[PDB]
Amino acid sequence: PKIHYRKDYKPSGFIINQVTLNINIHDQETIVRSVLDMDISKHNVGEDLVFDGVGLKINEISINNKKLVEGEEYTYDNEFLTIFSKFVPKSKFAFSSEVIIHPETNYALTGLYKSKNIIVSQCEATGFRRITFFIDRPDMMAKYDVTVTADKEKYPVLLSNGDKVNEFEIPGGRHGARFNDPPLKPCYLFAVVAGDLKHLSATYITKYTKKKVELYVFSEEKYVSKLQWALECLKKSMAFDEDYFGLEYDLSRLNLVAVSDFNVGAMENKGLNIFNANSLLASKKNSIDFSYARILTVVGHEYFHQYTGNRVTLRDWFQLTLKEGLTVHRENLFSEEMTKTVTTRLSHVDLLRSVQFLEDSSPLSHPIRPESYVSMENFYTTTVYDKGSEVMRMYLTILGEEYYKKGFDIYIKKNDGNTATCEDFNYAMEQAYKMKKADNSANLNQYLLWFSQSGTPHVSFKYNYDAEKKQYSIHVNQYTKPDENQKEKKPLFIPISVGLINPENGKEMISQTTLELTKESDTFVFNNIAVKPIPSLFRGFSAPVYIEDQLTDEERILLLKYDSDAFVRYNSCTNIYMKQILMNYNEFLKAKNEKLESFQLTPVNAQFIDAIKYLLEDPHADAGFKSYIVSLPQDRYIINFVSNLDTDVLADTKEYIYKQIGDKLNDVYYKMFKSLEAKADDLTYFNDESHVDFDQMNMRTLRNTLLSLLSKAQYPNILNEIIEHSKSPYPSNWLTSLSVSAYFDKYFELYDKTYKLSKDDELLLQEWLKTVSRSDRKDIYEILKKLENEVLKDSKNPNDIRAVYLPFTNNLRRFHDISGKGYKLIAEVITKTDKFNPMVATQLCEPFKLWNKLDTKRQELMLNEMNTMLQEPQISNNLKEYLLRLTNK
Ligand SMILES: N[C@H](CCc1ccccc1)P(=O)(O)C[C@@H](Cc1ccccc1)C(=O)O
Ligand SMILES: [Mg+2]
Ligand SMILES: [Mg+2]
Ligand SMILES: [Mg+2]
Ligand SMILES: [Mg+2]
Ligand SMILES: [Zn+2]
Repeated sequence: PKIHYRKDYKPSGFIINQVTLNINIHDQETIVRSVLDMDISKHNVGEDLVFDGVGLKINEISINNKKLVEGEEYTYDNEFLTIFSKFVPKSKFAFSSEVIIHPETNYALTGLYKSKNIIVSQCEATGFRRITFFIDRPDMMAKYDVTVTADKEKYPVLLSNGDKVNEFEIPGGRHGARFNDPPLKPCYLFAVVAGDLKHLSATYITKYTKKKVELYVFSEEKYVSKLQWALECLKKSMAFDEDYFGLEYDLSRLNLVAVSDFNVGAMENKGLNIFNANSLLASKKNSIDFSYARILTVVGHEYFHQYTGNRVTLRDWFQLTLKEGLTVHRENLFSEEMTKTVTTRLSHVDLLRSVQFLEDSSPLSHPIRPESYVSMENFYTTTVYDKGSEVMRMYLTILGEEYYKKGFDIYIKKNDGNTATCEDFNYAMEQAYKMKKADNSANLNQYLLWFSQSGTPHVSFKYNYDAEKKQYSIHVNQYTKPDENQKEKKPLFIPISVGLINPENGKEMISQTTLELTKESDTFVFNNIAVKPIPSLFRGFSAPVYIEDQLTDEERILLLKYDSDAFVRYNSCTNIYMKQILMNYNEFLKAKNEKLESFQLTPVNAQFIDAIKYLLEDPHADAGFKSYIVSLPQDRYIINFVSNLDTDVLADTKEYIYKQIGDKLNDVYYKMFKSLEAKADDLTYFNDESHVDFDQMNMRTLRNTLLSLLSKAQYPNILNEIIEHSKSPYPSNWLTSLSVSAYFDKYFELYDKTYKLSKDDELLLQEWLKTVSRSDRKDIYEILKKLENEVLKDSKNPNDIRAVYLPFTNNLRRFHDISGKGYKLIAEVITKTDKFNPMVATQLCEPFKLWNKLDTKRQELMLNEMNTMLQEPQISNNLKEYLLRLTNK
């Protein structure tokens, strides 16, 4: 089990200049012939030539067309091919090999594998070595000349990177295609696709150079009608990169391909992007609303990788955030501009502060640039991606749009043909920073700590107002808790976007201001402040931090009603909810601990409830924003604020708070649900495949949120609305009708009805499975068994497995059953999945991430299941490393 250390980076003693591949696909095997045109680098010290090569069946290997002999001249251990130094040439040489691989039984979905009737590769991070021998690391840049051959009938469409330069018939019903890709690329960006693929296509003309680019979107025949939105999103992505960044696509064709079996969302293979079908395919009849935003983001993300990942690549895998953080940030800017709704920003923050904050306070805590790994596939994390994105977004906040665009352009121009590190990006931003500050002594050396320091900073505030002086002071403190990565934490460069609200009229008292906190603490003073303001802090969520605003509930209610910034309003609401949750939780817990026969609970603040009503009745307020305010914070956000969290107590706490609010607002909720129907469910453009209205979709989100609240509340005659909702043409509506019926005797009636609606579309079925899995059912364990026996069976499709099990793990009451049966269920699935797909087994561990934050009993139950999993004889390297890290061993 080799540990790879960031500090150990060294260039290779070898060069690979040219790759010539012949991939011959047959019924029971795939034959891969490869010639590597190689050289000795300046860094060479006479070492053995070692190729990565995992699970390859060697037919023959040669050096300069001379066949090598096993044992005497080389050894192979199924992982590494070692050719002894004395047999390696001292100048330019050819290494050739012929290996057998077996895509049909490749269930790990890495390297070359079969997805239904499509042969497809996945090479990032370490999958190319599963196809053929290579020095499988991103700094080994080479040209690629690739020929794919297969049965014409089964595999009429053949795709790889670069220009298709030849097509030819082969005897015995076969055919071939040659693809030459002269520009240098790393091997993780190699891809091949073979299948009976149908397509839509368009032509895009670039903004400045007026180049014609052919756009092709591919899928299985059955689902080709679902490709239209993806095509629109691709065009949008190209336009945005041209409009915001002045960046044009450089190649003559871009292919997007949907496959049914995929470990993640998608993959940015150069000119040949490959997608989880759930992230490319959609129709209004057969997709939930969420699919539309998801496709926009995933197509966007993959397109933006062309510059940030593909043209400027990574020196090494420790630089992963350089492409992932930066590309997520580019996708975020894009989606905000396309959706024109505040919920795009709000949703990313909602994800970061629940999922990523949990990761950063867990034993798995790491910086966005890790210092080490065993399995690189374990580091494609919410921290590297989503905290990386916030670190990338902070540059823009600090610089402003103009100077940010200037620094980004410096980065692209300086690094376009080559590999890069995180320091290269910081360097480019510093050039922009020197220009903005108007002095070349200014630097961003301190900013580099965002790359190296793990843990979430806590930012706290104290205030002072002098009425006589018209002087307002904001004292700010920053603190990161010690963890296993750094004993001593250092102050970070924290941008704090601030406004000051006049509480008398709700108006801005100052111009836009970003406070630059660069020390452990600082005091920021403002003159000519005419009245005591309410501070609007971290506008836009301006730094990835715990915000401790120290405001009263009165001050927070005023910001919630009157502030201009959507995040501060959402956060004020969040903070009001958290104070209430912590109070009522401690009250419930004391009553439990002290075995009380009677006790008191503190009611929900009545003026807060009045503020929610005000906001909901406001015609101008965003429907998506409205759905957040009626929803309590995520369980995974809350757990960061409670030691030894008793999940039953938290469940009782949420239940009380929801009941308190609904007791006052249920009539308002029902009135809104009915009044929103017309615009939310409008069918005017249902048969327009390209017409996508994010406001309307947020209106449905609100209606369905309200319906959920009313069904839990058992509002009079609400089952009538549920039954009518099940007759909606929109899957977001009729699948919601399934989940909300959980509280009524008609649940299995709607189970059968919605299954029949879902069963003939692969992706829709997986959405039905998620809805069943997340259903608030007392018999949920019996239902999951029904799902296993009747639908899931022995599927190895990650979409199916994840859909059956993951949503269930958010069932606070039932997943965390005190018997440990929920934990045993998921561990069994993890262990079973690990035998064929280590990556997905690793994904299925997500529920265990908070194990040491729970009450004593549940802590012991989870740890027991994790120790049981670690004891498994055949455990993967991926799963073993992940669980060892998570359990602090
Ligand atoms: N090149 C990346 C991951 C590829 C990979 C696959 C298997 C093992 C290791 C690495 P991606 O395009 O950033 C994948 C994104 C796709 C994505 C992008 C934007 C929003 C959601 C999903 C993801 O799922 O995390
Ligand atoms: Mg094999
Ligand atoms: Mg344009
Ligand atoms: Mg998003
Ligand atoms: Mg299937
Ligand atoms: Zn990416």
